[PDB]
Amino acid sequence: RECISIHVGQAGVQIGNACWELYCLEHGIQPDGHVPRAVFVDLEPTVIDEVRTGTYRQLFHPEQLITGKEDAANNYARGHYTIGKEIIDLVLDRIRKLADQCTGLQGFSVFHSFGGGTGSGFTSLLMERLSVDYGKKSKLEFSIYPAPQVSTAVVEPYNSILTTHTTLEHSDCAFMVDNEAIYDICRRNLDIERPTYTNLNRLIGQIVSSITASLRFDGALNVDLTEFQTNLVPYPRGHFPLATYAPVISAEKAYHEQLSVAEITNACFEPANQMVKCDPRHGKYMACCLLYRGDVVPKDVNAAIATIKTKRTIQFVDWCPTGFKVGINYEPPTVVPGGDLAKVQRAVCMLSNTTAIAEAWARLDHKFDLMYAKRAFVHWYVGEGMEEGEFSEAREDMAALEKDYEEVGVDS
Amino acid sequence: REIVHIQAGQCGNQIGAKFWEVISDEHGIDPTGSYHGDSDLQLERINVYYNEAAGNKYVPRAILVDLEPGTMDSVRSGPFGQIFRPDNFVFGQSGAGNNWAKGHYTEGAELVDSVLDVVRKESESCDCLQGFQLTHSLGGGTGSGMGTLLISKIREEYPDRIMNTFSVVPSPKVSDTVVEPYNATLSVHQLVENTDETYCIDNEALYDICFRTLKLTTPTYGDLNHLVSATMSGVTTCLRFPGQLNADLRKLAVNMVPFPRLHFFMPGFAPLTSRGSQQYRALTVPELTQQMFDAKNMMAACDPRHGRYLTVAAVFRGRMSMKEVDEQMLNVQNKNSSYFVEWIPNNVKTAVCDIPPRGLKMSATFIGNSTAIQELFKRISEQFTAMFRRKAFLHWYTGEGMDEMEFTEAESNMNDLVSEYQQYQD
Amino acid sequence: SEKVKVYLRIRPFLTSELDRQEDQGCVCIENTETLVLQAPQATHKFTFSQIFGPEVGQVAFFNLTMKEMVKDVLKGQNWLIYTYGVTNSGKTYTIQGTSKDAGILPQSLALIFNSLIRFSVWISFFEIYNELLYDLLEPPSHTLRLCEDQNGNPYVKDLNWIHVRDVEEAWKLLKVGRKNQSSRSHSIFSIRILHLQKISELSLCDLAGSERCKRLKEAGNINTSLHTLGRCIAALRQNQQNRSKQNLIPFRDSKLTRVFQGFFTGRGRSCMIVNVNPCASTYDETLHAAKFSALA
Ligand SMILES: CC(=O)O[C@H]1C(=O)[C@@]2(C)[C@H]([C@H](OC(=O)c3ccccc3)[C@]3(O)C[C@H](OC(=O)[C@H](O)[C@@H](NC(=O)c4ccccc4)c4ccccc4)C(C)=C1C3(C)C)[C@]1(OC(C)=O)CO[C@@H]1C[C@@H]2O
Ligand SMILES: Nc1nc2c(ncn2[C@@H]2O[C@H](COP(=O)(O)OP(=O)(O)OP(=O)(O)O)[C@@H](O)[C@H]2O)c(=O)[nH]1
Ligand SMILES: Nc1nc2c(ncn2[C@@H]2O[C@H](COP(=O)(O)OP(=O)(O)O)[C@@H](O)[C@H]2O)c(=O)[nH]1
Ligand SMILES: [Mg+2]
Repeated sequence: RECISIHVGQAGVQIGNACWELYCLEHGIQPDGHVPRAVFVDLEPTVIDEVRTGTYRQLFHPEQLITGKEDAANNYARGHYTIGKEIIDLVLDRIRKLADQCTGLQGFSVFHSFGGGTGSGFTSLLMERLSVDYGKKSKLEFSIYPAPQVSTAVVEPYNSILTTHTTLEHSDCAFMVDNEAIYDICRRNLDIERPTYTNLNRLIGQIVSSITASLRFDGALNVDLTEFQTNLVPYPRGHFPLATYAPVISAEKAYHEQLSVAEITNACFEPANQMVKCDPRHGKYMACCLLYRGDVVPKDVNAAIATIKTKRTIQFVDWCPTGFKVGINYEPPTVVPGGDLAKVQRAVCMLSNTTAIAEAWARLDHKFDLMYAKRAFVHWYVGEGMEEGEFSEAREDMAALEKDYEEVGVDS
Repeated sequence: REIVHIQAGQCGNQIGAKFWEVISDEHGIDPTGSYHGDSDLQLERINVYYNEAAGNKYVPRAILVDLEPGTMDSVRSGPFGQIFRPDNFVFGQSGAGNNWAKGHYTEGAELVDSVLDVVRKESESCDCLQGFQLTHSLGGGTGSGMGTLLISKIREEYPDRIMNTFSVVPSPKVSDTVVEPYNATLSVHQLVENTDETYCIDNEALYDICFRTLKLTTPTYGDLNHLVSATMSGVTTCLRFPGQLNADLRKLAVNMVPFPRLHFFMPGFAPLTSRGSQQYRALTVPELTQQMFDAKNMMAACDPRHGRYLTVAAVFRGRMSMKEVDEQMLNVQNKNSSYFVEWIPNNVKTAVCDIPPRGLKMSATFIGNSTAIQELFKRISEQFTAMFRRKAFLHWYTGEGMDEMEFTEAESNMNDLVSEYQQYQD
Repeated sequence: SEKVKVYLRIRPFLTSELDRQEDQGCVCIENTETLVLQAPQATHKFTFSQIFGPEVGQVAFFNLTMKEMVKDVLKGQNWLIYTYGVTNSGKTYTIQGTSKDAGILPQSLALIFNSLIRFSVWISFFEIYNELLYDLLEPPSHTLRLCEDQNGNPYVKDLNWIHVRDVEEAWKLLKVGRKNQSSRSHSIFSIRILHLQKISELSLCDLAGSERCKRLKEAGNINTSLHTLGRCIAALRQNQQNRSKQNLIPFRDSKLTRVFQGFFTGRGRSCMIVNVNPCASTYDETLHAAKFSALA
C-alpha cells in the first residue's frame, strides 16, 4: 500500500519540494501537521538547507534529510564511487527503518534526474541495493529526462548513459519527463514566457499526485502499483513510459474547463501536450494507462478509448491487441490557488510506452559517443576511481536498448 | 564549503586588498565589525571565506605573502587592513628583487616554510575545505616566483582539493617589468602543472574596458583591481548562495576543462555600463549575452573570435526564468557555431543564482575557455625567446640560483601548451 | 619504427585457480596471435602480438623476446618492458620468477653479464607514490624532479648511482628496494649498459592493476596514470596506422609518462606484457587487463 519516496539530487529535492507541497495541500494538511512518507538526499548542504528554511520547514524530519557537507559535483563517478559510497550506508538504513514502520509497503518512489552527479550516481547504487534487499517490491522511478537541446551540463549525456545502464536492471518502471517539453507546454498552452524551476516542478507534481496520492485513494476503479508495471512493462528491462496530463489550460487567458471526456483524452494524444520531446514520429503504442480523476463516467471513458482505437492515426504495436489500462478515481485534480492552472473538475493522466523513446535514446547516446570519442572530461571520472570499461559497457548496454526497442515494435 | 585565499607578491596583495574590500560588502561585514548585512542570506554562507572565533570579529582567511614589507605595510594601514590577523601576515624582509629565481630558489624558499605552516593552520578549520584561491602577477619576485613554489607545495599537500588561481598577464603593448616575459614563462610552467583553475586578467585590457565600455578618464590601479575583484566574487562567492541552478568550483572546473592541460579561462562581465548616460536598464536577457560574448568585453588581450570556444561557464545572478536564459544561450551557439566547437553538443554550461551584487537587478559573470587564448602564450613566447637568445637579463637569475636549462624547461612547456590548444582549435 | 608490441601471458594452470572455481575453458587458445574468449557466456576475440601460456613457461617466454631484447640493449639500444597484472594473476612468477625457474629479471641478468675496459653497469630502482618518486636504491628511511636535457627527453634527478659488477648484486638491489616498497604503486628498474672504448637503458615496469574499490584519491590517481599511459600507446598506435597524425602524447599528464618519455620519444622497442588468469571468475579482472592493451 504505502510507498516511500526517495528524492535525490538538487532537481530531485526541488521537484520533491513542489510535489510534497501539493500532496499535503490537496489533503488539507497544514505545513505543521502529518509524517511524510518520503526522504531527501543530496550532496549539496545548501539544497537540503533550503528545505530546512523554506516552506513546510517543520513538515519534514532531519532524519529523512541527509546532508553531504563534503562535495556535490556533476559527475556520475564522483557521486557514486568516491563520495557516493560514503553516505549510502546511512541512507539505506534510513529507508529500511521507515520500511519497517510502514504497514506493507508496495515499493519505493524514486525521484531524480538523469543528468547531474548526485541524481545520477547515488540513484544508481541506491536502487541497485534496494533491488537486492527489497526485490519483491515495486520499483517506480520518476527520472527527469534531460532536454534534447537545452542541456544544463556539458557532461549531461555523459552521466545519463551510465545511470540508465546500471539502474536499468534494478528498476521496474521509469516515468520520464522532458524538461524542455515542460517549457513547450508552458509556452504553447499556458502561454507563459516566465517558467521558473518551481513552475516546471509544480507541473510534474500535479502528475505525481495523480499517479500515487489520488490513485492510492478509493475510487471507482482502483489501480495498485503492481498493476502499473504489469501492464506498462511487457518486458524485464525497465521501460520508460511518458507522463502526459490533460487539463493544461491556463487560469486567466483561456477559460474552457468544461471539456468532455472525449476532449481531455484526445488532448493526451498530441505532441503539443505529451510532456516529453519524444514526438510521435514512429512510436507504436505498446502500453497506455489512462488515469481519470474527478467527475468521470465509466461509459464515457470506454467510448473515448474506442474512439481513439478506431482512429487508425495512432498506430499500436502488432502483438498488442488491447494495451489500455483504465483507472477511474473520484477526487478531482487539486490545483494551487496562486498558480497558472485553470483547475478542472476532471483530469486525465496518460502514461504510455512507445517506440518513440528510441529517438530520444538515439540522440542522447549519440551525444555521449561523440564526446567519448574525444575522451572529453573522462579524466574527471577516472580520478574518481572509475575505469574506461564502465563507460564502454554502458555504451554497449545502451546500444542493446536501442535495438531492443526497435525489436519490440516496428517489425510485425 | 570552506575556501582559503592566499595573496602572493606586491600585485597579489594589492588585488586582494580590493577583493576583501568588495566581498566584505557582498557579505555586509564591517572592517573591524560584525555582520551588518542588509539581508540574512549572507550570514548563512560567511563560513566560506570567513572564520569563526570571537563572534563579532569575522576574520577572512587570506594569507599575505610578499618579500616587500612596504607592500603589506600599506595594506595593513588601509581601511580594510586591520581585518587581517597577524597570523596571516607572512612577511619576509629579504630581497624583494623582481626575479623568479630570487622569490623561488633563494629568498622565497626560506619564507615558504612559514607559509606552509599558516596554510595548514587555516586549512584545518571546520566543515570541508574546497580549495585555495591565489592572486599573483606573472612578472614579479614574490608574484610569479613565490606564487609558483606556493602552489607547488599546496597541491602536493592537498591534491584532493582544487586550486583557483588568478593570473595577472603582462600587458602586450607596454609591459611593466623588463624581465616580465622571463618571469611569466617560469610561472606559467608550474601553473599548468599545479593549479587546475586559472583566469587570465590583462593589464591593458583592464584599461580598455574602463575606457570604452565605462566612462572612466583615469583608470587608477585601485579602480582596475576593483573591477577584477567585483568579477571574481561572482565566481566563487556567488556560487555558494542558493539559486535556480546552484553550482560550485567543482561543478565549474569539471564542466570547463575538457583536458588536463590546465586550460586558461577568460573572464568578462555583462552589466558593464556607466553610472550616468549608460543607465539604460538594458538588462532583460539578450543584452547580457550580447555584451558577455563581446570581443571588447574580454578581460584578456586575446579575442575568442580568432579562436574557438572550447567551453563557456555562464553564471547568472538574479531573478530570471530558465527559459529566457538557456534559450538565449542556444541562439548564441547556433549563430556563432563557426567557432563554438562541433565535437561537443553543448559548450555553454548555464548556471542561475538568485542573488545580484547588492545594488543591481540583473547580472551575469562570463568565464570562457577558448583556443584563441593561445595568442596570449604566443606573445609571451615570442617576447621570451627574443631576449632569451641574447641572454639579456639572464645573469639576474643565475646570480640568485637558476639552471641555464631551466629556462628552456619552461619555454618548451609553454610552447607545448600552445600546440595542444591549436591542435584542438582546427 | 615498430608498433608497441603486446604479448598476453596466461598463468600456468594452478591448483588454487581451479580450486577457486570452475576455470574450465574460460580463456581459449586458438593460435599464438589471437585468443578466443568463452567466459562463463561472454564472447570476445583477443588479438595480440604473441600469446604465451598456460603451457609456455617463463623461460620460453623470455627466450623469445627478452633474450633478443638483452642483446639489443647491450648494443646501446633503449628498451622498455611493461608488466601488468592484478591480484593473483601470477605477475611475481612471470617477472621475478621462482627459486628454481628464474623469471625474466634473473634470466636477463645472466645474459647481461654474458656479454662481459669501458663496461659500467648502472642499475637504478625507484617507485612512485602519490605523483612523487622515491629512490629505492638502498634506503629504508627518508623532492625528486624530472628535468629535461637539451636532447628533449627528461631525466630523473637525485637518483642513486650504483655499479653492478655481479649478477647477484643486481638481484640484491631489487630485493632491498622491494623491501622498502610503499596492491599499491609502480616501481621501475633501470639497467644501463655503458660500454666505452654508449648509453643504453633497459627498464622494467611493475604496474599496479587498477581498482574500482574503496591518503586521498589513491585508486583514482593511479587509475588516471594507467589511463594516460594507455592513451599514449593508443595515440602512437593510430599514428603508425596512418601516414601521419598530430600525436598529442600525454607525457606531461603523469610523472611516470615523463620518465617513459625518454624512451618513448626516442628510438626504442617497447614490450607490453599483460599476465592474466584463465579463470572464469577473474573475467572482470582479465577484461580490464585486456582493455589496457586495447583491441585492434
Ligand atoms: C546607483 C547605482 O545603481 O550605482 C551602480 C552603478 O552606477 C554601476 C554603473 C556600477 C558601478 O561600478 C563602477 O563604476 C566600477 C568602478 C570600478 C571597476 C569596475 C566598476 C558602482 O560603482 C558599483 C556598484 O556595484 C555593486 O554594488 C555590486 O554589488 C558590486 N560591488 C562592488 O564592485 C563594490 C564596490 C565598492 C565597494 C564594495 C563592492 C559587485 C559586483 C559583483 C560581485 C560582487 C559585488 C553599483 C551597482 C553601482 C556603483 C556603486 C556606482 C557598474 O559596476 C558594477 C560592478 O556593478 C559599472 O557598470 C556597472 C553598472 C552599474 O549600474
Ligand atoms: N524541470 C526541472 N528541471 C530541472 C530543475 N533543476 C534542474 N533541472 C534540470 O536538471 C539538470 C540539472 O542537474 P543539476 O542541477 O546540474 O544537478 P543535480 O542532478 O541536482 O546533481 P549534481 O550535478 O551533483 O549537482 C539540467 O538538465 C536542468 O535543466 C528543476 O527544478 N526543474
Ligand atoms: N591589475 C593590477 N596589476 C598590478 C597591480 N600591481 C602591479 N600590477 C601588475 O603586476 C606586474 C608587476 O609585478 P609586481 O606585482 O610588482 O611583482 P612583485 O610585487 O615583485 O611580486 C605589472 O604587469 C603590473 O601592471 C595592481 O594593483 N593591479
Ligand atoms: Mg545539485
